[PDB]
Amino acid sequence: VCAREPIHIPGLIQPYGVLLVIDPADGRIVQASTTAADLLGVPMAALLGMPYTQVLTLPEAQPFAVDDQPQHLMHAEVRFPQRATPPASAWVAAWHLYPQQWLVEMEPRDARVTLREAMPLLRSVERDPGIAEAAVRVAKGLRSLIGFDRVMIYRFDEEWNGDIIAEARKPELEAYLGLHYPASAIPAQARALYLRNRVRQIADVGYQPSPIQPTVHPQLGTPVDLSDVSLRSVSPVHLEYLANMGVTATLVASIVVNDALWGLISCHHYSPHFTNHAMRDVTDAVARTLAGRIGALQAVARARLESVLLTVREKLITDFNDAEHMTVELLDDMAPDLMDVVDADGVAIFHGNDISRHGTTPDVAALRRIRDHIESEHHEALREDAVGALHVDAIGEVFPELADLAPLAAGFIFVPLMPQSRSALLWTRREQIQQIKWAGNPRKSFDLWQQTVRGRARRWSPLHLESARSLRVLIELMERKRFQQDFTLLEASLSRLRDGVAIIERGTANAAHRLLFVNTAFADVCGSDVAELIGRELQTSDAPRANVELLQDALRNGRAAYVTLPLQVSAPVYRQFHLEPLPSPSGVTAHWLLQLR
Amino acid sequence: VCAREPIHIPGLIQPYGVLLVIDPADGRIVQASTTAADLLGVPMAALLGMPYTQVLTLPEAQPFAVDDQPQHLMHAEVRFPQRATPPASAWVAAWHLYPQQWLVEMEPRDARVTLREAMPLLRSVERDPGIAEAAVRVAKGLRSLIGFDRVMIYRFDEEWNGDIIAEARKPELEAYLGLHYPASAIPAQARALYLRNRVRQIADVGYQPSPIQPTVHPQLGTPVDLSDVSLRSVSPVHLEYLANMGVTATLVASIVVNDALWGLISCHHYSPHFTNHAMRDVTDAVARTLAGRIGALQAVARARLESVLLTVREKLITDFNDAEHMTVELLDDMAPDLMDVVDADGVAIFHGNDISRHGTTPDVAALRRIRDHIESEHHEALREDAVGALHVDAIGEVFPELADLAPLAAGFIFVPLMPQSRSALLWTRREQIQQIKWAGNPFDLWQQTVRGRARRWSPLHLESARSLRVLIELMERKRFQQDFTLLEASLSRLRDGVAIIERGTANAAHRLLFVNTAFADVCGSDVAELIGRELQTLYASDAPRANVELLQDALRNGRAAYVTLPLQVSDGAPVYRQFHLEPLPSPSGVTAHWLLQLRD
Ligand SMILES: */C=C/C1=C(C)C(=O)N/C1=C\C1=NC(=C\c2[nH]c(/C=C3\NC(=O)C(C=C)=C3C)c(C)c2CCC(=O)O)/C(CCC(=O)O)=C1C
Ligand SMILES: */C=C/C1=C(C)C(=O)N/C1=C\C1=NC(=C\c2[nH]c(/C=C3\NC(=O)C(C=C)=C3C)c(C)c2CCC(=O)O)/C(CCC(=O)O)=C1C
Repeated sequence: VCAREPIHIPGLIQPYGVLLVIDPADGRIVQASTTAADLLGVPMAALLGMPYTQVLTLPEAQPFAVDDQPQHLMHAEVRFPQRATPPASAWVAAWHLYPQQWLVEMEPRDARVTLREAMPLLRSVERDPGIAEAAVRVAKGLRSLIGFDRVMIYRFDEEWNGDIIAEARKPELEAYLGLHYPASAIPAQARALYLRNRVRQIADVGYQPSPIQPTVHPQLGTPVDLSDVSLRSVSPVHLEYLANMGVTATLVASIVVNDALWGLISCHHYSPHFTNHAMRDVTDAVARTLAGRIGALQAVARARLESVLLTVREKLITDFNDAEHMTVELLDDMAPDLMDVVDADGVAIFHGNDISRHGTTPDVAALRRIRDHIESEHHEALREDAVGALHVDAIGEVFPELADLAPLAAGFIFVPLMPQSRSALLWTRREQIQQIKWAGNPRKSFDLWQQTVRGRARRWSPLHLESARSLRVLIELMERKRFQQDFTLLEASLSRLRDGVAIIERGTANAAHRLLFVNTAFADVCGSDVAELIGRELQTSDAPRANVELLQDALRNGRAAYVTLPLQVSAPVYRQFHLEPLPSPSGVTAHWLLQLR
Repeated sequence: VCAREPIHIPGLIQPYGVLLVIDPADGRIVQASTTAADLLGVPMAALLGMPYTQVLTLPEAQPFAVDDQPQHLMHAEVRFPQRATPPASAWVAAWHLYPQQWLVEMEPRDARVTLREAMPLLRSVERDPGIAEAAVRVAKGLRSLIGFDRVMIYRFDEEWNGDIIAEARKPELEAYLGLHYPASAIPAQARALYLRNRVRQIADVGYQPSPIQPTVHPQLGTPVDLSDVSLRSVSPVHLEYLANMGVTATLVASIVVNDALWGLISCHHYSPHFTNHAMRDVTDAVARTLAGRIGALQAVARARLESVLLTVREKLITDFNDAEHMTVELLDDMAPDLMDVVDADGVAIFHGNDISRHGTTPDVAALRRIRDHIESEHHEALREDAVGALHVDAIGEVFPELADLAPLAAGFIFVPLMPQSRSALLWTRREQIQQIKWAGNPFDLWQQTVRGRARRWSPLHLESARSLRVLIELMERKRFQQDFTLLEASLSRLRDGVAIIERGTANAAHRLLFVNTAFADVCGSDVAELIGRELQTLYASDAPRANVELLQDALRNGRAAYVTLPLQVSDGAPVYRQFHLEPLPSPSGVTAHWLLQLRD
């Protein structure tokens, strides 16, 4: 229910500033934060329904009507012409112009050489190499710039769990560096707002919130979507957490990489600390700059991997097409490259009953148990739902029966997906145990935990997975070469027979019934050799109409027939025609087996 | 010789400022620009070998010893304590701290609300869709931020040639937007310096340069590698070019994307214009924000293309495996997706003599001429040197004989690479004529019209092509599979009793590979319960030693034998048939299989 909270419509503001909701039609204040009455000259009752022009004057930029796409005006100087000296501090206002509403949020300008001072840090990360190095540079650098008691770089993992990869802190305190946080700690709804809004600040934990006096819009009958307002009141859940933790102030800048939330810059202050718009802007700069390189390094990295994976993939491809017989020594030369292409610990090549195991892989029968378990009609749902290749990260989770084997086949890639059998490929990564230094929750009591996760292999790279799909052509290549080898066998075997054999291709009624294959035993009985006989119609008068009719009836209706008939010599030669229909998937007779001794 | 100039060690400075080389060992000035003597107070002779501290009055930040990685201090306030009112304008100094040397460059503070003023422009590009929109936004925006007469975004192509993709200029002066420049215009070493040093400016073209008085280091014996120093003197080659062009001032910010020089922000002023420390810093900001967004959009874009090409690729894959017969109507449903996966204008599927041409492709016999031309032993070098698939951008260049056809097959992707025949795939792009609006070396532009070339084959489209090689082997497998199941059914339905014997080795036995029902019945036990059985099992344990020896000798030496022997009977009926074992030919000549015919 907590992971289902609205958070964007609390109907409350952070007291450090004022919020006003203005009807763009008449330019009158429809809703207002309780803090508005004090900053602005006039108390609540009269301030409500009053035009914005009457109570606040701003010289830099003014609001305006928006058509569809909402527009946002940055923080600019705002004055309060309705009171006998109301500036205990300088004030700055930002706008959120919507087609139905205007949202103005104001806060103290504050002050105190910043953007120029940040420049050498930005330049140093941009030229820096490696998420690690940059993350730690940003951590230390931002700790010097904005001055927080804690600056940590929180990286989101694949399942949206966090990890503190970098940290800069006061000499004192206990380092949270290396700590893992669940996905549940930062809900989807919250995460979305960090993308939409780049920098957010909790100025003082346990603030007395300022409610938006007319809770719902007086004419629209809806609450105020504070999704873009920085003054948006935080979840009490999270506030209690921070309070229990001893942290009183918070600055969180979003590390958005390729328009996706890669991670966060988390800043904690164990005393209260409002970070002014100008400073917020600098942290946003460093966040974007950090966000920039990581993506840069991510791009370069990927690029290099693609190239080498391709080189190896193409060798495997050419080497496989080049050899005409799948020898044990061929596969033993193949295996290293075939494991490398998918960065597997071991690979097992299946070819109908036979298994050619290589690298760090389970026993021949254990492998067979895995293939057998996959090929099953119970796990038929998995194979279809699988992209080009079936792959597991923790064998125990998807194949519960197979829960063991995990020390050597913790993860695997299986190709082909079809229960196609005969040829297959099983890539495997052995179990690699993860030591995950978690973090606690319920002010000076703390005991760390350390989950040791067995059964899981190193996660399958999406790039390694496409490298696997890219090698499907070795399976069809194996299969083609196999049938080609088996065919040339039976073709030689039938040609060396004594009992005169020919395969008759059923003409599609239009075309005649013709000779597909004919042996050296059979052609000889006719005289004319095999080459000249392939393609001639079965109709090769003298022959009795009664006998021909029986044979023709079989050809007509796709049935069998045993009939003695004369032939064409180079004695007239009378052999017994044993025409038999060869089975078809359609059930429609497509070919016939003709033999005669 | 020009494309191999040093440029990093000219031994000269831009007169607008002063450069000093300091020995970090005892803080003395070892080398100095001729301009140093005028602003520092003390003339050259005495200024040389003197400690920097005597002429130091820098309060903001000071130099320091470094270990390995050089460090750079930003432009900060510096004063000359040897002269009574030394300047007319404030002076600012930057440091380049190396483990062997310290490089201090100073220049007028100038000034003339800048970094906050730039923030909405950075904001505007960070949100922009597509490179084209961001490039033009940066161009216009930087032209407003600094009053340059010209601001152009120069994009490097695959061959390191440039293209002005964006431009913001004065109402007057002819637009260079759309102009193409050769790779020769910006040499490799020049390009390298734009990567190492992101921002570069020329204050006034045809400046009287300030030489570094002690040309080489007095103790190390090497010249001064400016490389990071903005005051560095640019090539006279390039200066003459700018002068001929009428431009007097420069400002070039590097668009480095994924650690590679993607392009440049070129700024021209037709009058002299020094851009201050605060100034350069803002352009640096916009350059990387622009570089940032370009790479971001590049990433996102690629990501989305990969996903849809995969979906389509997987449909082709499953749809091809699903059908058991390659009908004309199947291929006609396949063709659209099969062309789409590689963004081809037309595709032609070959299957032994037959051709199923689709989309905008040449005539059936013209296609055949292309395949024939590729499959040739003369172009055998091309095929091996290719990656997974053979591909051309301009058919006329690689296959000169095929120079025509270019209107419909200007470019193509051929697969399989092997002269494997029987099954193939020919993707084709028709000729798309390029109008390249070149630039004229010293007002006069040209317009190359390049015919014979198709749109360049995307590396992403090429890997999408390689990814579909499995359709060729799938076609072929299904074909041999069909031909095999034919002969396998034909032999199984025979009367004379036949079995195929697979020869073994030292540890391996001679086993039955294939056995028909006629053969199985004579033994009693069915076909399933016979495949893989050892040949020895079939004859009785009673069998005469004389007869078995003959058969074994054939198996031993891969020869033939015709011997009557009893059969292993479960019941007890003495079944004696003639074993007609014959060796089936092998390419090696070494008997690999035998044909076992059983007739009385
Ligand atoms: C209902 C689920 C939640 C549990 C359990 C919990 O502890 N918090 C829950 C909800 C929310 N968390 C929100 C923000 C948030 N959480 C973290 C977590 C950490 N920050 C750290 O620095 C560390 C450890 C060092 C942890 C584990 C962060 C960083 C943030 C962002 C703000 C901040 O702390 O800097 C959140 C959004 C609040 C809001 O704006 O309404 C919710 C709902
Ligand atoms: C030696 C061969 C060269 C020929 C021919 C030529 O035209 N230039 C040659 C050499 C160098 N060019 C260098 C720098 C440089 N080149 C450009 C290119 C252009 N600028 C433009 O505005 C346009 C078109 C509108 C083009 C094609 C620029 C911009 C620059 C940097 C200076 C500037 O901002 O104008 C160069 C390096 C010189 C240096 O810095 O030492 C060399 C050797």
